[PDB]
Amino acid sequence: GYSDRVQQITLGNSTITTQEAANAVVCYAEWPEYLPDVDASDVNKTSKPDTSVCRFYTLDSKTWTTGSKGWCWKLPDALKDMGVFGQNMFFHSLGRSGYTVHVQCNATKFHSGCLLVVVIPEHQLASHEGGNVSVKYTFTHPGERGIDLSSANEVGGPVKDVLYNMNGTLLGNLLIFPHQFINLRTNNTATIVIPYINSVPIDSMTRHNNVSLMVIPIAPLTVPTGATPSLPITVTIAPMCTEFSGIRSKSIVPQ
Amino acid sequence: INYYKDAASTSSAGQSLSMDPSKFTEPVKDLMLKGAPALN
Amino acid sequence: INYYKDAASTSSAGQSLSMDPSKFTEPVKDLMLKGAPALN
Amino acid sequence: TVASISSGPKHTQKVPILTANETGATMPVLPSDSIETRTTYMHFNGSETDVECFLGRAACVHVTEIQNKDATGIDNHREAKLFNDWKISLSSLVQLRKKLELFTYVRFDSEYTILATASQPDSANYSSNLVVQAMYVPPGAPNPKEWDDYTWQSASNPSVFFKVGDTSRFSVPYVGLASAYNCFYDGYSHDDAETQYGITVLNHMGSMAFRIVNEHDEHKTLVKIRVYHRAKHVEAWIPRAPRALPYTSIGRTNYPKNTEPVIKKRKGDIKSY
Amino acid sequence: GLPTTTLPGSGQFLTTDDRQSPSALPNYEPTPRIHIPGKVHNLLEIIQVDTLIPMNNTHTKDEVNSYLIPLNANRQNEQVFGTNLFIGDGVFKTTLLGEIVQYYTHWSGSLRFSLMYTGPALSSAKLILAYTPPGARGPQDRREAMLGTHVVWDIGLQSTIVMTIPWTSGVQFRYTDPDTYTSAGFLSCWYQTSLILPPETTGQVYLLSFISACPDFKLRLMKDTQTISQTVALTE
Amino acid sequence: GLPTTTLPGSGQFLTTDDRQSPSALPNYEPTPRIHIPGKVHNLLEIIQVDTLIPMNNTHTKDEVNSYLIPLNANRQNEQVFGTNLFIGDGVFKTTLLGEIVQYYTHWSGSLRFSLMYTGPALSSAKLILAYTPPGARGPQDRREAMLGTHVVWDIGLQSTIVMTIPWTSGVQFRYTDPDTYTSAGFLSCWYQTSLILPPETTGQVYLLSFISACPDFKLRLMKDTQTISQTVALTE
Amino acid sequence: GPALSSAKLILAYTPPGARGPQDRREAMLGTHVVWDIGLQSTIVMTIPWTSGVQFRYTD
Ligand SMILES: Cc1cc(CCCCCOc2ccc(C3=NCCO3)cc2)on1
Repeated sequence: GYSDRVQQITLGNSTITTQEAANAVVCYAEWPEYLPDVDASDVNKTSKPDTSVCRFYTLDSKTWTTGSKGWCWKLPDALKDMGVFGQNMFFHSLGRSGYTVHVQCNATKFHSGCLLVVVIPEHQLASHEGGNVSVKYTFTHPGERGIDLSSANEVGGPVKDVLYNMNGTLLGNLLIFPHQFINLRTNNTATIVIPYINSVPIDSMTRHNNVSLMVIPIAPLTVPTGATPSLPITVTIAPMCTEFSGIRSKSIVPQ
Repeated sequence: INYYKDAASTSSAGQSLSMDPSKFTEPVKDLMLKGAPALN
Repeated sequence: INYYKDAASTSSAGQSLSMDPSKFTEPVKDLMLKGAPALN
Repeated sequence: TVASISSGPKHTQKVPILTANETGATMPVLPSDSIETRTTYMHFNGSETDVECFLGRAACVHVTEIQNKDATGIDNHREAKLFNDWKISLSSLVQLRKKLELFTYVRFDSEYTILATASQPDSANYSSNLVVQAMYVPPGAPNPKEWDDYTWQSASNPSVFFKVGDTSRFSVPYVGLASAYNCFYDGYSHDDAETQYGITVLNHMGSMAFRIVNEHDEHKTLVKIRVYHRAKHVEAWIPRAPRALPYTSIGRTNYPKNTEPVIKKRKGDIKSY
Repeated sequence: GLPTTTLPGSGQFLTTDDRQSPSALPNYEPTPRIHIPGKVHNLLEIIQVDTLIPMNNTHTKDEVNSYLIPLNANRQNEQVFGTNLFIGDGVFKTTLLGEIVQYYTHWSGSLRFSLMYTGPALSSAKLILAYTPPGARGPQDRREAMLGTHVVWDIGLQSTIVMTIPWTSGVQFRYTDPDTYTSAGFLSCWYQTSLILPPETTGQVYLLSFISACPDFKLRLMKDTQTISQTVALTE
Repeated sequence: GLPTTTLPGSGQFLTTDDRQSPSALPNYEPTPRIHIPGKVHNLLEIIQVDTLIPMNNTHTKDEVNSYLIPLNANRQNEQVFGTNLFIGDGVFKTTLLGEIVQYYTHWSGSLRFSLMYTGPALSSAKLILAYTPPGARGPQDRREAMLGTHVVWDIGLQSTIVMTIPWTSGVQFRYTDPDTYTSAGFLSCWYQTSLILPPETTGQVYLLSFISACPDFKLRLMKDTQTISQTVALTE
Repeated sequence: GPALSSAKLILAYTPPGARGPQDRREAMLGTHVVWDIGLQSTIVMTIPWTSGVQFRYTD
């Protein structure tokens, strides 16, 4: 009586149940694991807070309306302030982590709409100015708020044009990245497990984000007659196999 | 025959002949069998 | 393959892979053990 | 190898063509799941689509130019193209660039070919064979200032001397600092509020510098350098969506404003053929 | 001294030749490789992942909407969409498949075309997708369409339908750039019965459509893509 | 006559290639080698010998005094010295380590920083040395400093203290010429308790400081040093 | 609720030492279960014994 459909994920002191899942994606078919010695470089023993950092943090909720263009969060940024995960983050020189991402959106059998939930490794954004204008730090570190693709261009911020993925590629091809759809008629959640993907064994958690999670409405939300025209979307994310190394004074970052 | 000492100096590599699209085409956690229902 | 008769005409030598810094880093007459006191 | 097996009528409870794309998988459906097929063999291996093959041919990555002329009274050799350099990079010319950016991280050895041809714009006499010197100047090395500085001694820095009209060729191991080169980097060099964003911060590979060794003749001679790059021993990770809009800058993803629709509009209906 | 003779071609530079060269950095030791998920070995590995087709190409500036094929409730017998199968041009051209095919001169193989339905769960519909092999015109009505490769799709719990365009061909390779002799057919879709919405519901519903290549597929003779060009070298 | 083809690169002179050549002096017999103490095989052998750092760089012309770090009696809580760790520049630059690092482009490894105390034997002191890994600012007070790599040094019979800056890094190589992304941290030193001089004694006492590389160390990609240049050839 | 409705609730247990949470952000950092209302009508949350002292007073 197991269905692909019902699932439970327990991680730390927190549990999620979905009764309307559509399997789960594990990026590149690899599950998060700690850093092996053969791959290690820094000689420091690392710190593995385990259950105090590897639990589920639910970010603040978004509201899908008929005019929504899509939202974008960066990792580990989105979690920069969650509990002890965040403290560890500002206090060590280097850290590394994988995540379980669970995006939630329920409706009824009269609604229609379909969101794309995708994880993009190394999502370098484009400046809407063109040329070689850079995208300032603050703009690519929105924190739990994430970036709202239907917000206005700002100065020093990225471009927010959806048919171009914020980088000069077409929305249609985002499907080459680990992703899952939430089609109100099928699905009510999306779950993706992200292994740590980098060109170095461990890195800085503040100067470099290693994935952007993106939720994009593709088939517009259509509510039943005289229904309220909107649904909330909630994102809950859990660091998994986290390791921190090179402890010290506590980083100070712009803004 | 390599005439040179360093590995960078050798010619192109030879075909992976690796080929396994499943990391890209089927990264699902619970295995899906073709023919069985997608969602049970 | 050497094409030439004299030794000077051969290519560069190949790595010493000798490496022993102690003549420079520890030329002391009575051996010092790390962890034992320097001056007894 | 069979490309298609023989398959006949079906009347089952087992439907391989109904799936749920919401899952993120592309189910491996074949012609024989939905029509009746006959056996056929592949006769093919997929040899020429190997990434080593795809990135393994020489591509032009840079065209520069230097001239041989009397430097007498020139206050800025660099500025007179008495010698010139190049801030090594592989993203400046954009044919090879789109190919590499199909991947996120890439690792390979490089084989460079340098073709140098001469031009004599101002009606001339006898051209004495010019010899070009290409020398690699890595980060933190005395950058050269005149076309005949002590720098050109290049006692510790690899340099090649070849003749204009000829070609020079040599191969450099993978010089990246990390395990792969980042084709993309969503980071900064540090957490400052105004520091540049991108890879440009990451691919600090130093520059390459060219000059003519010859002193000047009575006329002037323009030498134009073309650098070709061939990846050998390629390794590529994490495929990405291909580049759709035009490029504007080395190292940023930025596209031009008021660009044009990249998807061709139908001449007719959705229903049109 | 061993006697030699040099042949025609000596001194040429062929960008496609593969030989040894001296290393400029003798004895240098590259950084160790660490493990990174996601390694690609063949472009054939990636063109099997499906991506969305902007089938609804009828707009005037690129929009998220050209990915949506609309469906109308209560129409009978009528046609949902049509397209030829020049995978290197037109709707296909910006898709990952289209985009890679363009790096090669010839292609052969089967294509997989699937449609995922997004209408309310309490609605229902039966569509017919038809592949018309080279030699006939794009079908003009379902009767015409239904006589070639087709699948009646029944919209249900299982949200997507995967149609295969089996390789139908005299010549074993076709050109990726559209060519007549070498042309591959048409793909059309019609109401089999009709879309029906539940009460309290209204308007258009949309289908999303994807394209990917079967394991069947072959691409050969690499060349340059018409999809990218430039007028001056970029700088930093 | 055997048929050949010459490739691109024929006739080039690459200063780094390694091939055979005819000897100009056929059959000449070199002088026998005799034994000489001191043979060096690797530059890695010598950068492990420690040499003095002109830490006290604050003078205006080079002087023996910039090797001396002064210490003041009776100060509490305060800071003895500070420096970043750009081994290819600044204080490090003229040291043997600094001087060799400059012949290479990349370095990786642990550094050994030691301090030898020279104050009267009847004095006493407790200092804290702190290494701050990349990512934070140079510490501004001991509290800040003590939260990173540190050693409380107790001045005693044993005159020197050896602090190691363990390799703390994401990227496995850093640039020897100072670079941000690639930067290595800061090194600071503060009074832990304070220097105390015996009676009949007065003034400043000094620490000498050395730097050498751990056996850990790697240097790669040789290049030319900014530390030497010239304007005309020398003559006899 | 009617069978054709849907809802997702979070239940949170806050162990001794902090105040009753004032908003979900605060609540979600302690023991919690996201409950998805479905066919299966009930959700069972456990308040695991979190305690220094091994017994508590009932009053
Ligand atoms: C990404 C990415 C990859 C690359 C290429 C890096 C190549 C390493 C440095 O390139 C050279 C170039 C020229 C020489 C040279 N030595 C003597 C003459 O030319 C040496 C290394 O650039 N960006």
